[PDB]
Amino acid sequence: LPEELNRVRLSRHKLERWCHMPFFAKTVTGCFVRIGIGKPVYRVAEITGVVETAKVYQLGGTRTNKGLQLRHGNDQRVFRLEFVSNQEFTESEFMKWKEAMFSAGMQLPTLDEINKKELSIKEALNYKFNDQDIEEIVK
Amino acid sequence: TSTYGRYGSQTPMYGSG
Amino acid sequence: QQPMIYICGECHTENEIKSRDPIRCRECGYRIMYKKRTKRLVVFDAR
Amino acid sequence: MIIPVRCFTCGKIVGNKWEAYLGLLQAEYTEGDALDALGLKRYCCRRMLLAHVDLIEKLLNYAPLE
Ligand SMILES: [Zn+2]
Ligand SMILES: [Zn+2]
Repeated sequence: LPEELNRVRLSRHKLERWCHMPFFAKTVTGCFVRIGIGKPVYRVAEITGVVETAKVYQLGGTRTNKGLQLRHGNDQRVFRLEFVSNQEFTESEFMKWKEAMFSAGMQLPTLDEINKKELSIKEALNYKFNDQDIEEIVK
Repeated sequence: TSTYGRYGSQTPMYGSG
Repeated sequence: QQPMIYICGECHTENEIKSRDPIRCRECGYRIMYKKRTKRLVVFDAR
Repeated sequence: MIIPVRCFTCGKIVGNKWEAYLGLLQAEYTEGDALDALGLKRYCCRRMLLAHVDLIEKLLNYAPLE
């Protein structure tokens, strides 16, 4: 279903609150994003890890140069956090992603996996900043 | 205050660049 | 769902400070910050 | 700190004359001539342009942001 898959969709507004929070390669790795390719067609890709690009770009108020190593079945390349769209996974895009996953051979994540992963972002959002992370963030 | 999108703020594409 | 937003001292940049947290700005890092104007019906009489 | 809106004694509007007064004083005119050039007959309204101190500038020097 597309509705259950949009629960872990990391929109463009949520990523602005974890630009310098540690454990970025643990809570983010697992969710899906609607990266814009470009005309209005979109392709859902899996978050394999985290990379850092040499180009610095501004995204509204803040500004980040980090990348996002994505993959859609087999075709993989470097992307940016500015091309991500806030739209939800449509039926056509959902079917396209399902077909790509079936063709690539990657087993579809189980429903319980998404159910237990969606809570990660929720528990990270309300995380108290009591440790020594503000110093690294400001640096 | 999770995501006040209200659509969005004109999202750029990859191939457009 | 009000996280008690604040305004930094010199940066004048909004910050979300909750209870049991240090009083510092999201960037640079200072120790001074003020509050924002209330949302009440501030009505005066031009007398 | 800022030019009042009306003269305390008389009541005539004087707020809309500070900029004109500064301009006339800058061009060539003096104070004794500028005051009656603006239209201030009574001596009670003439203090607003002579006694007033413009402290709003120093306040504006402490810009909050940028
Ligand atoms: Zn600070
Ligand atoms: Zn007068």
